[PDB]
Amino acid sequence: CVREVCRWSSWYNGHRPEPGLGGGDFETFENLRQRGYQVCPVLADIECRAAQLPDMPLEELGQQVDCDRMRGLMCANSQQSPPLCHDYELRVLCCEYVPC
Amino acid sequence: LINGQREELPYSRTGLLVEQSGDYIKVSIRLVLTFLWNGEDSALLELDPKYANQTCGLCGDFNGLPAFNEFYAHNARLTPLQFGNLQKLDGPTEQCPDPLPLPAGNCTDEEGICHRTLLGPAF
Ligand SMILES: *[C@@H]1O[C@H](CO)[C@@H](O)[C@H](O)[C@H]1NC(C)=O
Ligand SMILES: [Ca+2]
Ligand SMILES: [Ca+2]
Repeated sequence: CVREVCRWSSWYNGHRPEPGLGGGDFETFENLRQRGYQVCPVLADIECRAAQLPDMPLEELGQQVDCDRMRGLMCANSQQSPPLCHDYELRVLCCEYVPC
Repeated sequence: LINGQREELPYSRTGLLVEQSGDYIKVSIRLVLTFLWNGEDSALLELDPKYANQTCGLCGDFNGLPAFNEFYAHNARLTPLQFGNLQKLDGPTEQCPDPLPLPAGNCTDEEGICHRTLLGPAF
């Protein structure tokens, strides 16, 4: 037999967004691989949040962040008013198949 | 591609000529610019003097002052990552990230090859 065993990951805050116009947070799976953070090739769903505000969700922030299961998280300074971002992080879900 | 059509080098028209000259692909638009592109890494722009101070991009402002006017946006001095990211342009349906700073360096010029050649008689 073979059954899927799946679990969440921990929190990954690999950058601190920079003040200015081009600044922000760019937490990408390729950057995660380069920095040595373990990146699962296959996944089901991922969760992004603000690291300094661990309660209020993303939509309650109202800031322009794009966060997707294929790429990761991106917040650009120039797209928000004031032209800044918060310090975000994210976590992923890894599932393997274990013999029964 | 010239205006959406592939062309066979060289392609020449009034004011413009593009060629496979030498080791590169060169696009010269007379009184405008000279663009050399080795096709793998290098790419070099020559501009007319008349575009002094009226340009903006990774190539800089072309005003003649190197150290004071490139990286100062809204009076704030900024960094190569910031400067190269300000001059960004996504595709219509593309959201490219921003590359993160690379960690510290190593290696250096141990055998002196860079110092032996660059400082050598050749130059
Ligand atoms: C160059 O551009 C700056 C930007 O405003 C301007 O203040 C300066 O007068 C210009 N000088 C020349 C020589 O073009
Ligand atoms: Ca971060
Ligand atoms: Ca300048």
